[PDB]
Formats: sequence, C-alpha cells, structure tokens
Amino acid sequence: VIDAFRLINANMMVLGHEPRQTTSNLGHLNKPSIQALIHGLNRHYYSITINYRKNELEQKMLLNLHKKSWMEGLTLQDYSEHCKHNESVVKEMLELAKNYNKAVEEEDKMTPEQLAIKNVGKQDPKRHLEEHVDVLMTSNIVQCLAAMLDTVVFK
Amino acid sequence: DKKFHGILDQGEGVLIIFDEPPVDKTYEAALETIQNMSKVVDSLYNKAKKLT
Amino acid sequence: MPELAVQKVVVHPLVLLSVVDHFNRIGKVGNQKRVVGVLLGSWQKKVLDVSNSFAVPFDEDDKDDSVWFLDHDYLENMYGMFKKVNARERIVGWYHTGPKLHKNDIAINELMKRYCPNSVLVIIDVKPKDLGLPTEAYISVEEVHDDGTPTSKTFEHVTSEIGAEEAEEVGVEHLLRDIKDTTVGTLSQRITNQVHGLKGLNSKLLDIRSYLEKVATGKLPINHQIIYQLQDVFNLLPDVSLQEFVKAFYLKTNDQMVVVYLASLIRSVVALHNLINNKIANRDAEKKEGQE
Amino acid sequence: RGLAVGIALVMYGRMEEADALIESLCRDKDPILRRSGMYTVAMAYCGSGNNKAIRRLLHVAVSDVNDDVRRAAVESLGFILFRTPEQCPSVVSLLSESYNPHVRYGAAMALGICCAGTGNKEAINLLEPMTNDPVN
Amino acid sequence: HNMSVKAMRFPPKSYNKDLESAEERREREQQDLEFAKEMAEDDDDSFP
Repeated sequence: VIDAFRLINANMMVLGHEPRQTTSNLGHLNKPSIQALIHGLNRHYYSITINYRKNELEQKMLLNLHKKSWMEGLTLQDYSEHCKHNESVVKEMLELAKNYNKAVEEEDKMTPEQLAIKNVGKQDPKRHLEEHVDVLMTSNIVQCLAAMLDTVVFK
Repeated sequence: DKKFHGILDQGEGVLIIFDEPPVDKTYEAALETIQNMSKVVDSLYNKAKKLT
Repeated sequence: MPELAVQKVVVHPLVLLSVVDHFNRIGKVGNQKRVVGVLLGSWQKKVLDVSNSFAVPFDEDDKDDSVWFLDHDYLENMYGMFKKVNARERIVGWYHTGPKLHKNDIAINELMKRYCPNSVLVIIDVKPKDLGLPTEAYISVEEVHDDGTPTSKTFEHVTSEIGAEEAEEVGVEHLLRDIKDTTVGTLSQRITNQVHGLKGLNSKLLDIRSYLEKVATGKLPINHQIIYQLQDVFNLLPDVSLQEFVKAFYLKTNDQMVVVYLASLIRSVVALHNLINNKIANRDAEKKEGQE
Repeated sequence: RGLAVGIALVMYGRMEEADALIESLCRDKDPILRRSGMYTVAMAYCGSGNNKAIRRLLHVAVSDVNDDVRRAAVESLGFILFRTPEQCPSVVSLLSESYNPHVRYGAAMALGICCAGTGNKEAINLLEPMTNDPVN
Repeated sequence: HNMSVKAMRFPPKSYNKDLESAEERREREQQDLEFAKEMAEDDDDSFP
C-alpha cells in the first residue's frame, strides 16, 4: 500500500472551479479512506498514481538470496538424524491410516452436507496423508540422489 | 529365553556370543501400514460397487 | 577472528541496492573506479548486521598505491547526522565496490578503524556474474608465521550471506513479480540447489587449477602455504575405506527405497479414491441433467 | 509512446524491419518498446496466422503490471483475425472469462474492431456478460 | 497415479460444461449495493 496525494486549492473550488480541479489523471477507485477522501479527493487533495522502474542491474542484484557452493549437493543431513525422521513419520502414517478406514465407512453412508461441515478433528482425512507423503518423499528422494551424486563428484 | 544372544558349541566347548543389532522399526511399521491399507482398499471396493 | 565476536556478516537488501546506486552516483567519467562507503549496523554476538551505508567522497591514484583520499571529516559529520535520526547505528565496517582486493585496502582499514575496532570490509559487486553471493566479508587481523617473517596485517575471510526483515522481505517480493521464482515447487527447488551447487564447486576448483598452473609455469613465486593446504585436500578425499563403505551405502539406500515405496503407494491409493469420488459425483449429476 | 505508435503504424507486410529487432525490443525493460515490440508484428502480419505472438504475451503480460502488453497482446487478435471475422469468438472466449481486467478490455477491443464488419451474434452473446463485469 | 488423474480429468469437464460464471444477477445486486454503500459512507462522514 503506497499512494500519493497533492492538496487542491479549496478556495478556487468554492468560487466555481470545483468542477475545475479535475486534472487529467487515469483512475482506479478507492474507498476505505472515503473518510477524508470525500472532501479529500473531492475538496482538499487528490490521488496521484504510483509506478516503478525495475532496472535490470538492480533486478539481477536482489535476485540473489543463496550462496550454495557450500549448501546442498555439497552436503546432506546426518544419516542417523535422517533415520530418526523416517521413523516418526512412517509411524504417524499408521495412526492416520486407521482413522482413514473409519472415514471411508462413514462418507459412504452420509450426504455431502454432513461431510461438508465436518471440521472437527481434521486429523482423520486424506489431507494429512498428503501433508505427510510430500514431506516424507521429498525428503527422501532427494535424500536419495544427494548420496549418489557425491559418489561420482568427489569420486 | 533370549537373555544374551549367544550360541553354545559342543565338541569344542566354545560359548560363542555373536552381537545382534535391533530389528529396525521403519520396516515393522510399514508392514503394519501396508496391512492397514488393504482394509481400506476392501471397504473402498464396497463403495465402488454402489455408484457402479 | 579468533574472537567469537565476528562470523556471520548479514547484509540487508537495501544496502546492496545502496552501493549499486552509489556506483552510478559517481558514475560519470569517474567510473571504472573503486568507490567506498561506510557500513552502519548493529550486532551483539557472532553477527555484524549491516543496515545502512552512505558514500564517502573517495579518490585513488590509478597506478600508485599510497595516494588515496577519504574525507574522514565528512564521516564525523554524517555519522552524527544519521545517529540523530536512528539510535543504535554505530559504524560496523565499510564497503569497497570490488571487483576484488587491492593492496591499498589495508591502509583504508586503519582510517576507518579510528572509529570502531572490528571493522570489516564487505566487497560488493557492481556486475552480476558470480553464481554465489556478491558479498564477501573480510577482517583485518594479524598473525605470526612459521617462516619467521615480520607480523603482517593480512585479510581473513569470514562466511557471509544476506538476510532480511519484514519490510525488506516485502519490498523485494514486490520487485521480483516479473522474474517469478515461486512457480517452482519444493522438490524441484532442491534439485536446483544440487545442480547449482556443482556449478560452484566446478568454478572454485577451476580457479585453483589456474593458480597451480600459474606457478608451475609462467612463473609466479611459490607460496608454500597454499600448496600445504592443497595437500590436506587430497588426503581428505573419500577413498581408502572403499569396500566397506560400498557395502554400507548400498544398505542405507535400500532403506531409502523401502520408505519411498510406501510413500508412493499411499499416494496412489488416495488419488484413486479421489477418482471414485469423481465418478459417483458424475452419476448423480447425470440424474440431474435429465429431469425436466 | 508517440514514437512507439509511429514505428507500429508504418508496417503493412514489409515484414521484419523492426521485427528482426523483436528479440531486443521485447527484451528492453521499457514498456513502450515491448508494446511497440508487438504492434509492429500486429500490422506487418495482418491477414495471416500470428499465433505464437499473442501466446508469448499472456504468461508474461500477466507479469508486466504494465498493460502495455496486457491490452495490446489481445487487441492484437482484432487485426490478425480481421480476415475471417468468425474465428474470433472461438479464441477470445478463453480470454474474457480469465481474470485480469486488462485482458478483458483487450479482448473486448479485439472483438470491437473485426467482428463489427460482419456484426455476428456469437460476438454479442459473449459481449453482454462482459458489460456486466464489475470493474469500471 | 499419473494415469488415473489423467482420466479423472473428464468428470470435472462435464461440470465445467455447467456454468461457472452463473448468478450474474447476484453480482449485479451487489454492485447496486456498493452505490448505496459508497454514499452510506459519505453520509456517515457527513462531508461533501
């Protein structure tokens, strides 16, 4: 949020130039400031419009956010830190699984209005088996490639 | 009675005590979730038979 | 330093933009020149959080190295000008627009040090080209040598990176909606990290290869120290424990698949149940598509 | 802006006089030289199949807040599909429903011009629910 | 998993054949409430 404003000669407005404070700006409409913009836009100031100038040198500068020549791919988490991770998740899989069977028996015997408003204990449904598998997998696959890649790279 | 994982040897009298590592849970669990997932699939079969 | 009072130098984006704006302020015919400013920031541990900086009139001969000028009076005026606007803004160092180090630098480091001990250099680039960050941080330490040469003011490298605030975050966010980088999801993001990492190792090693080739022939006097370290490198390469390592690495992979297998499987079942849901919604939509 | 209009308005099939420069024109961070950088293509290939030059300008036109590419990338179609004023309803339909007020506007001037010579009602059945879109 | 999403695509398609820009009179009624709301706030300001 960033606007711009310029006062307008309120005196000249009273004198008949009230429909004569219209400089030719484009437009795009505002509201929540209609508080003081109803005599702001239409008595005290008006709305200028904002732009930017996205240089290519500044853009190639900010674009930087990671120095990776020591980050991933030249590293990999600890292989005893990484089994303790799998352990936990793939057990949570079990807990959620059971509730998943209990949800597939319910949904069958109910109309979508009652499965719609079902927002008590979101732990039951698909949403958490997906939430998991995509972290688990991710991890691991790549978990996966990192080991292999280094075997040839630092061969 | 599983109190020290060894193997007694007769004919030479050597009480060999090989060291045994623990059966990792990352499989036992996955045995249980594959197990469970079947049950799901079955009930899912009965939901399949109703719409078509 | 040996002191744990410096380590992570973290420069916020508006500084980067600030030196890249300063490099075009001077930029008339005085360009192609090292330009220098002072770094304002705060810090309280192993960090030197850089936040603000402002050019200081600076000149330097283009063939000599003892003919450098830096209006330190200008500093003792401005430093107070900005203090009068924000408390907690000491002088945590000073930046020098690269492209790399100059013999003259150490001299400067002592006319900036008359304010704050621990001052650091932060070489920032005026040309995007590197694939790592354009922000290298050095400290002015001194040491003794096994060869018996007099103590020296060298320069020692400390790890570096850039961070941000909510403000900073949001401004940058706003400026990169042209070059979208968010269309790219997690998995691929990290594969990118692992290819882009080799893109680093490759050129670093490449630079060492050009150096070794530089002293061997086209002579450039040997500096025993470099070659020293370069030996530790080739002893540390993972080799001598070959067979055993093989038999283990294979096993840990095996595990990795076991869990991937499970993952992809659950994923499949869930997606398929999604499909059943579509089919049944379609039948009941077909009873409505008739009627009247 | 008045030079952009003056480079565009002079092409009638002579082909690549400033199109050969399009790889640089459409590469300048300036909006005047990307909009012109697609107008000249609009008028030199009038009456033919300029598909690849509205497509490149939807996924990027929604990234350049400048409608200099949102409005024109679509008001383009109003000429390259002037020949047959009865394929226009089939390829600006994908393009008025889509969010992005600028895109709607451009599609409405893509119809305004070319399907006025035939006054076809597949344009009108599509134009009416665009008259009802909220943004002024 | 790629296969059965690639065939799941068709059920959503019959629904898209059903309008997904419908109830235009609701939106037009809302638009006729924003001209009463705009001026409701110029009358709560009490400022011309």
